[PDB]
Amino acid sequence: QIQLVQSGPELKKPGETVKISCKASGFTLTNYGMNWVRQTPGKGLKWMGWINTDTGEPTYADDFKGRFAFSLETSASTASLQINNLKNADTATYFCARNPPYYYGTNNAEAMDYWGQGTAVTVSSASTKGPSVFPLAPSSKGTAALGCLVKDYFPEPVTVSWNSGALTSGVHTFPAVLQSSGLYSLSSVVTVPSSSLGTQTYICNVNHKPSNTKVDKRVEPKS
Amino acid sequence: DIQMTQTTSSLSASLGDRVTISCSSSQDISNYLNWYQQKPDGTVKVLIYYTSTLHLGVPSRFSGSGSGTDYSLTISNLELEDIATYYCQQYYNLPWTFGGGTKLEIKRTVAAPSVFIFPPSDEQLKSGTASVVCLLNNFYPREAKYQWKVDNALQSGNSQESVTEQDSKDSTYSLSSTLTLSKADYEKHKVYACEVTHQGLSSPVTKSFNRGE
Repeated sequence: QIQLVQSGPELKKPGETVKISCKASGFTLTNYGMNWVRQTPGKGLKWMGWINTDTGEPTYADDFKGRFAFSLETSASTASLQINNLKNADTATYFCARNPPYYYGTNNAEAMDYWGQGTAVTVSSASTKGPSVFPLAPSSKGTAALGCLVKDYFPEPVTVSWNSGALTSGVHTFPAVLQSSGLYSLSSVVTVPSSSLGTQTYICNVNHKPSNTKVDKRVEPKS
Repeated sequence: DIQMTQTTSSLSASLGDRVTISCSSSQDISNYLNWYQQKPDGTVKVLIYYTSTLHLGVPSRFSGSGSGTDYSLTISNLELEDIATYYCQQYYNLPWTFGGGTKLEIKRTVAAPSVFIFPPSDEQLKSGTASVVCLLNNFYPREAKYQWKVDNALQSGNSQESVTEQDSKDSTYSLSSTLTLSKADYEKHKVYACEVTHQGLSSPVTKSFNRGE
């Protein structure tokens, strides 16, 4: 089966270099072009260039001439993207995608017909920190909302569950927001019956693997 | 560089609908146009190549047509797995260029937000910071507006917001906004309020609290 499997996510500091690999299986790498596509968060797709898989020659789109290098590792059936001198603006997902070589009269699609799953690169000078978890206490004034504010952590992601996963209905866990500190914050809320507030215990379970931080925070009406 | 334009960035539709997505090019591309689908999970596949040829394994409900500078992708009987973002892409010349993408969402009846405000916790305040949270829950359509007021002064620049993706069960959106103050600033004022407007609300909804009550 035709597959392009890319390397996993990377967290880098400005000025560093990253190498993204794209392993071809189920087809002969050397028979197709290989393209690189960038998607910044917010989701525009931008073609960065391609590498001639037969000769090894790379061709860069103009906005990507300088700090980008396409390479082949044929004995590993792998194509690679290296970004040097990373900037915060390089924070994006990078896709590799193959395209059948064009020749007059061909029957193949001249399209990027199989894509890798994408490699997310995050560039930041922030240092790793576990979150503080604060209650969003249900109002004392039907349906009530409560939640947890998971503040000041790096890097993404955190996982939030309620009552160890026994509470899923009415839960909304919001996208993280990047603060000017360089640290992330997110909120998780759930709506419950107002009548349940005096009798049901509500606990948000927060896990931040990069910092080995786990927190079980009970959220209760404030006295 | 040939510019590709998808005039409609967001399109609401119902399951079963016929849905059309337009794409315009800044010059004649002689039908050298491909269509890609990106799922919410981020994975990409080609749907159509050379304006109207279905790629292998793409179901027959997808089709495309056009010429010159005007092109379109059509889904004849929309299904749940088709809720995604569709991009066009020219290959008439280098650099290959993409349109801005058209993200599908499910249509439903208008739903007004339920609004909730949350004071900062005593634990956070001890640390020197106060986060005030306003929740706009389960509304439709996605467009909503809110204003933070502190002792009736409109606050602009000291809050951040985020919005969920469309809910899989009720097709609504939720929004969370966080107002951040220093402890000393938080204690200088009394009334903290979030005021919300939405096409589902016949008049604005204000939720507020008095610090320390």
